Amino acid sequence: GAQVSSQKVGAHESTINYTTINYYRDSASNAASKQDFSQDPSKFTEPIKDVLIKTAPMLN
Amino acid sequence: GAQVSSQKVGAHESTINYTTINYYRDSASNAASKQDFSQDPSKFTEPIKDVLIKTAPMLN
Amino acid sequence: GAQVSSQKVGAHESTINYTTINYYRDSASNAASKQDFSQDPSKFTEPIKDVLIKTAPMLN
Amino acid sequence: EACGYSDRVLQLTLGNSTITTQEAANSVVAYGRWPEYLRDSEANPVDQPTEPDVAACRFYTLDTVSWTKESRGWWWKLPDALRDMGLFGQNMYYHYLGRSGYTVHVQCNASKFHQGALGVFAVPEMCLAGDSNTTTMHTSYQNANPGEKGGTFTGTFTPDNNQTSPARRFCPVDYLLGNGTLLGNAFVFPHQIINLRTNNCATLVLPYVNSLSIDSMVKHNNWGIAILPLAPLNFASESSPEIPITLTIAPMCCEFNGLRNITLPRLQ
Amino acid sequence: GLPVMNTPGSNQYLTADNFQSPCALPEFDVTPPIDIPGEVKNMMELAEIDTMIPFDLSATKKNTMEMYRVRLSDKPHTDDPILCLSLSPASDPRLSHTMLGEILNYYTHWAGSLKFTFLFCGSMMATGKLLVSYAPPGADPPKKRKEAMLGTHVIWDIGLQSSCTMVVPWISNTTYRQTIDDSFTEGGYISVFYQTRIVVPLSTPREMDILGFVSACNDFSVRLLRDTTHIEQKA
Amino acid sequence: GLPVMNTPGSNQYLTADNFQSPCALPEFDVTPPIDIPGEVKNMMELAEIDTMIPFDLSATKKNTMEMYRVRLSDKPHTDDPILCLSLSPASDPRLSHTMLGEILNYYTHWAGSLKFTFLFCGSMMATGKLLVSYAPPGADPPKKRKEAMLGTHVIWDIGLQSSCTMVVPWISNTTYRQTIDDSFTEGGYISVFYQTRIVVPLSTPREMDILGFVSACNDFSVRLLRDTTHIEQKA
Amino acid sequence: FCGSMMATGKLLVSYAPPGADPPKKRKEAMLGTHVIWDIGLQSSCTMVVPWISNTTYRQT
Amino acid sequence: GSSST
Amino acid sequence: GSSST
Amino acid sequence: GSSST
Amino acid sequence: AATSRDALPNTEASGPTHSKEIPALTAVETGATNPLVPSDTVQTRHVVQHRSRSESSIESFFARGACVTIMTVDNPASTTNKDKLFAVWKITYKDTVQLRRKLEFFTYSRFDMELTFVVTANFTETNNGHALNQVYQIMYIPPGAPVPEKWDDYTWQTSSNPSIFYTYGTAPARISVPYVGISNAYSHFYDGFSKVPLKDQSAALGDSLYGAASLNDFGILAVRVVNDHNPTKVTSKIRVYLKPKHIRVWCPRPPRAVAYYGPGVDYKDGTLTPLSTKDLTTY
Amino acid sequence: DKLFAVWKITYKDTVQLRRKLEFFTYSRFDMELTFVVTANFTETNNGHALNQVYQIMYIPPGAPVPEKWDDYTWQTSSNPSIFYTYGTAPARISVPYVGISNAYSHFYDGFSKVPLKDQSAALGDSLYGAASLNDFGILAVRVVNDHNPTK
Amino acid sequence: AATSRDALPNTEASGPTHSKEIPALTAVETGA
Ligand SMILES: CCCCCCCCCCCCC/C=C\[C@H](O)[C@H](N)CO
Ligand SMILES: CCCCCCCCCCCCC/C=C\[C@H](O)[C@H](N)CO
Ligand SMILES: *C(=O)CCCCCCCCCCCCC
Ligand SMILES: *C(=O)CCCCCCCCCCCCC
Ligand SMILES: *C(=O)CCCCCCCCCCCCC
Repeated sequence: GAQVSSQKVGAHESTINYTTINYYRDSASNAASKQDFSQDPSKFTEPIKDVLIKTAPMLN
Repeated sequence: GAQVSSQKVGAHESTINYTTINYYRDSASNAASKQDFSQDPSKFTEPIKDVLIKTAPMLN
Repeated sequence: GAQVSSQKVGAHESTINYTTINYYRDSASNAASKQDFSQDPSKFTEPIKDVLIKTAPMLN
Repeated sequence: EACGYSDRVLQLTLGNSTITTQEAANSVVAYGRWPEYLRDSEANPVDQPTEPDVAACRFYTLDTVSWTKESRGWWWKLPDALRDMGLFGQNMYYHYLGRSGYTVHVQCNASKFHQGALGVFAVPEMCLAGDSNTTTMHTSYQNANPGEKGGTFTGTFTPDNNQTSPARRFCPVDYLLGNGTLLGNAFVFPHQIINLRTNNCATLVLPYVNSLSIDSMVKHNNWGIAILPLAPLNFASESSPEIPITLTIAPMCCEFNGLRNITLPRLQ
Repeated sequence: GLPVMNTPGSNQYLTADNFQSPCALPEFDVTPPIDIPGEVKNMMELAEIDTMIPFDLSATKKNTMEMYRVRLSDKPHTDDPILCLSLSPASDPRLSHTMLGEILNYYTHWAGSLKFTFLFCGSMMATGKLLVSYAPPGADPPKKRKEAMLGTHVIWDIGLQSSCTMVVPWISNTTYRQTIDDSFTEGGYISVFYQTRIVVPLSTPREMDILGFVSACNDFSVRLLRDTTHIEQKA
Repeated sequence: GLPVMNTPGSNQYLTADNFQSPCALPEFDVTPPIDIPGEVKNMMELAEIDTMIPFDLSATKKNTMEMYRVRLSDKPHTDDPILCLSLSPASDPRLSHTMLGEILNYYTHWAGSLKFTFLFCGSMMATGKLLVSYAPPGADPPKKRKEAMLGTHVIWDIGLQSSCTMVVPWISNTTYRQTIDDSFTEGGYISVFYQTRIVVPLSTPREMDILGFVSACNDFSVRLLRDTTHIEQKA
Repeated sequence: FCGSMMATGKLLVSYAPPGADPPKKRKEAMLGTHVIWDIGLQSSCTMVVPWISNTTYRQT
Repeated sequence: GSSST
Repeated sequence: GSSST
Repeated sequence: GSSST
Repeated sequence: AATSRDALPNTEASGPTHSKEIPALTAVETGATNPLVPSDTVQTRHVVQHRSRSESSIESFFARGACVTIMTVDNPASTTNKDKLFAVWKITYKDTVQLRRKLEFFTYSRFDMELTFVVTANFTETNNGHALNQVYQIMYIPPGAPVPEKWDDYTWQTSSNPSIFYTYGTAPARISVPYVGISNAYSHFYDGFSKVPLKDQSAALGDSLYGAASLNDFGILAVRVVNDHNPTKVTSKIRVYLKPKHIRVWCPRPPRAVAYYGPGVDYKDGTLTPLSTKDLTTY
Repeated sequence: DKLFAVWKITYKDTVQLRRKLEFFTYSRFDMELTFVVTANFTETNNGHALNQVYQIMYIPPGAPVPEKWDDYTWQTSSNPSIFYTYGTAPARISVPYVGISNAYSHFYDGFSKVPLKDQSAALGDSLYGAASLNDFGILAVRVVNDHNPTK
Repeated sequence: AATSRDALPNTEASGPTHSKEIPALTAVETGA
């Protein structure tokens, strides 16, 4: 049941990896993976009904 | 995710090895491998533009 | 990197084995294997130039 | 070469300028790295850089100094020594950021009857020690930065005791390389020696060196040039010999970022 | 038992650690998520949203609605600044409390390009050209159009497209700047000038406001998490 | 829990240990390296660079520029030494502060071949032959050319190639020598003599300096890391 | 150079294209087209005045 | 056994 | 699984 | 992996 | 492909010579060191060389925890006139001298930092009272975050700053930190200023220290005893050990030869004579 | 003064391991050192002491030996040190074969100096059977805790 | 698929411009 993931190696001395095994039945007990996703800001930065083309007039 | 490397065996009693597993996501947490490289001293000992041939006159 | 060796089983209750993993880069850190060799005593008990045949006269 | 070519006879051409020499001791490329422009993979400011090319990457001759039996040594900082040199200086003061490499050509001829040896050292981050024992790190910008005239080394540390109006200048002791380390070890820095019987010049090609890809040329000097008499000047049986030392330095592969109005520094 | 040897760090509590621990409520029936609108995945998304700058923090205008209003008028052309601002997004008092400024105050380091958008709120009949400027650091901060012109700038013509944006491009010596006032990592100067002048016909207000907004570009990032000074709990 | 048994060494802090430990700044955005010139991979690279020897540590010349200058003159031939030096690279006062000497003072043991290069700094018109010597230990240290000749040596002819190198070959009983004065691991004797004499024409300086340099050969190594005595912090 | 073999020297030979103050000091001459001449076995040195003109031909 | 990311 | 150097 | 003696 | 623990080159057997090849003759003016080996100037035998440079690799040279500071804290009686001492330290390797000198063989460096904390305590008054086991809080306060004014004020909440709660008498505390510089390498030397003095500005206004870059380079460690005031006063010391792991270094320098005098390269009068008397022709 | 201890490393201060090693002339081995630490009160006082941390510093031949329990050498930037906490498992480290010879000599029939005729007797003198004066260096041990009212 | 530790977008080299494309001109009333 071992999970093997890679580290993003910052300062250097191949891919360096690390190992994780969950010891508990409840996912609440698990550490955080930090393997997170990003998304586009659009729902906040461009919430407009008609798609904005930045080279065009915002108002036409 | 286990890394298996050999030891340079100094005093003796095959290849003797040792095992390493990284426990953390951040490479900063890792121990030092000590698996290091050497380089030629030339950038400091022979920084000259024209390659030195030691049997030849340094000045010609 | 696990080393699996057999035990010489003295008092009994197949081959019973035990496991060893080295945790350090330096062989100096390793425990002793106790997997040692024997040799013939001859360099001390028969250091003579001409091979001794025990049924024969030592001096002829 | 069988067609006459020699280690001692060189010609260097950059922009509209040429240096010749007939008594060189080869030439040095610091850490084996030739100057280069900043690569896209290492780039940092995003604006289009200015790269003046022949307008600034050319040989500039600084004021000639004089070597005598009492000379303890001289020092200059780069880019500071070039801050007033033609379009290099202009491009420097108009931009926030700038990086540059250099060809440093130190000139000093004499005669087959003179003797003496100048150690010419190029030091990355050549931090020099101050004149005070009441305050550390107190050398003023104005005194740290002499421009083309440079500064000099002294054989004696002498502390500034005027606490009311402190001198705020360096007090660089020669056998301590002006920074608290022994001069005999300065040879780990890129160097050449002008030993009068052997050669009349030193040539050091310096890459841009820094912990950053580009930086403030006006706030920070990347390289220091230190010239010290390893063996003193001597001639025939004259008590007061003199020979001149001339520095000619060329910026190489220099580029600038962050264009605005010109910087007008307080230099006195 | 398995032979083990306790290492340094043993038994400490590092508040930034990331370990497993036993669950106090085993087999708990968790309520499923629902698809709530507005999920955020990264704090920099919030930094990319325009929020309004409190430009005029004068003693009488600060901490009132007036601090957001930069007053313009139809006076004859001058080369004197409408406003002057330091590019210190986490520490200059005009930027530090914007949403960008606030998020930056939970981090030690920032990097990337920024953008300032100005909104003209005068009447349709009012016309004008303004010069918006960014001078990277190292010289005299621009106090006259003459100097500001020489740096990064946008000449804004007022008209139907009400707003104009100047991008402050990432131009720095260091790879990251500090989120405090620091001379080594200083960012330079934002300023706004009259290019021509505001002109109005008769029967029209001769004075009006512009509003300004700041936000981060897609190349903007922060690092080294830290506590802010923007909140406290004395006693 | 997994049955475990705490072994000796448990909970100690060995300053030379090599263990993992938790990161105080998780997910920190590290700044990438750039290709800075002058990277060093091993301290022995520095030991292979020539640095200048403070040969003349007389009471008036020590701690001044003069200590690096060995004075020669055109006097009639003598068999008496120009200089005498012990091969104790970390402890003899003339060698211990060179870059080689300094690095050796962070280690307990050294081994390998070394080399001494001398630079003639007189005028072009000055000629001369010198004898540079290395006597391995065990006999009377050479005080006359007669003895020095019998050991490892180079007869240096002065001319266009300004400098000359004598290699001190690794000749030792032990596999490594101590970085302190020790009779069991003593290295022997370096010395320089006039082979003929310095000759100059008229109108020429009759006295001049030679400079000396030491560096390690490619077969040189050090071991057992230790604190130096070359720096301290009283109070 | 017609001095003796024993004489050494470095000279600066300069060409300043027109339009500014004619060089009366090394400081100005350095900034234009120039050759720094080292005196030695090759007795002579050449500076090329490159064609640098506004007009396609100059008047005699 | 082992997962790999 | 296992890397081997 | 595993050695066996 | 050559590694730090590889054996150095073998000595090759070499015999007598009489030629135009002149290895011994050189010219140091060029800036180069003559690459000679014993077989160039003497007769050699063949030797199979086993020695290696493993312990002098940059990593191995630095692979040790060095003490960089000693922080003092206490926990007094509640009745004291003097405040409960909590400690504040600006992070640096320049308060002590040994690691500083080793790092300064080089101009620039990159490394991950391992910090280990050794904590000791004692009684001060010739009392007979006891104290229950202490817990210490070591808070990292990065440049910008609020510095504690009192042992118990709001900042010790640490919602975002990293803190270590250390229990007395347990194994010494330890954390790692990545390469955190704002430059691509740490500068051991900065020949420059953090401000340009402008002519149009006053001298005071354009002034800054020589060789100093960011005023608060790496922030602060603040340490406190978390336990409330106790009748018998206990004083504690936290010794901080720094080890540079995963290290790279650039541009070699001559080592510090005269005593350190402040965070810069400055030197004090009276300390400038490292070398001792020794006669030119004396072994 | 506060007592810190200085010991020149050797197996010859006690007799039992010495006799066993001396069944042989030469040896090679890796060395395991284990440290057992005990403490007590001395004065018939009633005062207490908080738990002690000890520093065991290895000082190889050449490195500066401590003159005071608290001087600069205890910084240990390069010397190996063990910080041991009282009442925890006894400390332990390993060391490789560190000899400067290809084996440890349990017996050395010789001197470290040759007496020369041209030199004085004093100058050529040295102890019988002794090789490197400081064979393996020193262990220096101290209590890291500051002074306490009860000793 | 874009992760939190992915590098942000590269700056692309861009030259001079003279067109009807007006990126700088906008209208914040829209809410964008
Ligand atoms: C809970 C404890 C957290 C401890 C966090 C420490 C973070 C700060 C790391 C400081 C890095 C110091 C690096 C050394 C100095 C630099 O080399 C030079 N002064 C040049 O920049
Ligand atoms: C932090 C603790 C580090 C301890 C380091 C100890 C290093 C020194 C090892 C000493 C080896 C002693 C070997 C025994 C003696 C020799 O056999 C004989 N006297 C012959 O050489
Ligand atoms: C998947 O996990 C199969 C491989 C098992 C690897 C060794 C597990 C190490 C010990 C985990 C103990 C159980 C935790 C409750
Ligand atoms: C690769 O690691 C697969 C093999 C797993 C071997 C057993 C792992 C031992 C326990 C590691 C625990 C996880 C560390 C957080
Ligand atoms: C070879 O070792 C591959 C199999 C790994 C078995 C599990 C290893 C158990 C934990 C060892 C940790 C690393 C020691 C530093």
